[PDB]
Amino acid sequence: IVGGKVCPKGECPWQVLLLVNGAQLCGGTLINTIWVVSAAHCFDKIKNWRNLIAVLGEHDLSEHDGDEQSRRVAQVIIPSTYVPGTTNHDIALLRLHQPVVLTDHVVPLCLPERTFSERTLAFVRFSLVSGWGQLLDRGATALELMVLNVPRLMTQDCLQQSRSPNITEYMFCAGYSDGSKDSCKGDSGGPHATHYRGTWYLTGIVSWGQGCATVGHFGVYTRVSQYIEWLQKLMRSEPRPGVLLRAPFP
Amino acid sequence: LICVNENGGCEQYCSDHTGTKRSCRCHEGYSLLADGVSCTPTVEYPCGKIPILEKR
Ligand SMILES: [Ca+2]
Repeated sequence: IVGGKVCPKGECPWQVLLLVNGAQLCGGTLINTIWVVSAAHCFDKIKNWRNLIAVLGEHDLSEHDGDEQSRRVAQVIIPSTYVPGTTNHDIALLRLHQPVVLTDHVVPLCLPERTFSERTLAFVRFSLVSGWGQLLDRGATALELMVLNVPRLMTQDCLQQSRSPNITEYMFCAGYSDGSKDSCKGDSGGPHATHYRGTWYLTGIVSWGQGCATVGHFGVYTRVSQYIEWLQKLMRSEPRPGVLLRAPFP
Repeated sequence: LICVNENGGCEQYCSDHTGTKRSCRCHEGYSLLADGVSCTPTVEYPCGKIPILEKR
């Protein structure tokens, strides 16, 4: 996260850290005790799926304070329409091997209904994005979880202001074009969360952009509203052998 | 009331029904109050709320 602030411990309790062989991979969002939403592109280069771990309750990577809960990832589910190496359909649904325990520091974010998300949440201007990603373009990553408030643009306005991959109906733009504030590498998979009448909802996933905080460009986020029905159906289904599952989309 | 305007007045989810009828609904872990629009938690850790801020 570029130009944000430290998220006070416990104020981003749905944030997930994904690790492979102990190294930081990506972010994610807890939406129930065994389900995490992340970005499909985070998994393009995984060789052995047994080395993938999700951490909930994390805040400061330099210390163990006892609020952290680690789980093996049992399934990574990606839409059939996602093509490795590209940007469209950048979403993954992860099933944890065992549930996390909800606590003051571990709480799921609400996955909204599609209509509510499209008719109401889509018009809330500002939303929060978070992660342990790079604090600058070409810079070191964060030791403490960072958070940033970003405004959402209609895609017509994003294209008119941006001065390359297309912005599809499965994406939206958010942030600032003046080079000051953006999500970055290492934040991929993390939540774009929107507050509405006292409750926070998942509206986006950190996906891609041109460098980070590049003048004339905005961050691009997966438009989660397009995937609600897809996600809900998968969460109602029985697990299948083999970590990686490609599931038909729509 | 219609769900595309002002979310039908609902705190969370809104369904349009045949006639001038509207029904609000809530996410799992919440129940709808008798006002027909407000949602209140029914569990210790409902989704989308931040415990340390709800305690203050
Ligand atoms: Ca820690």
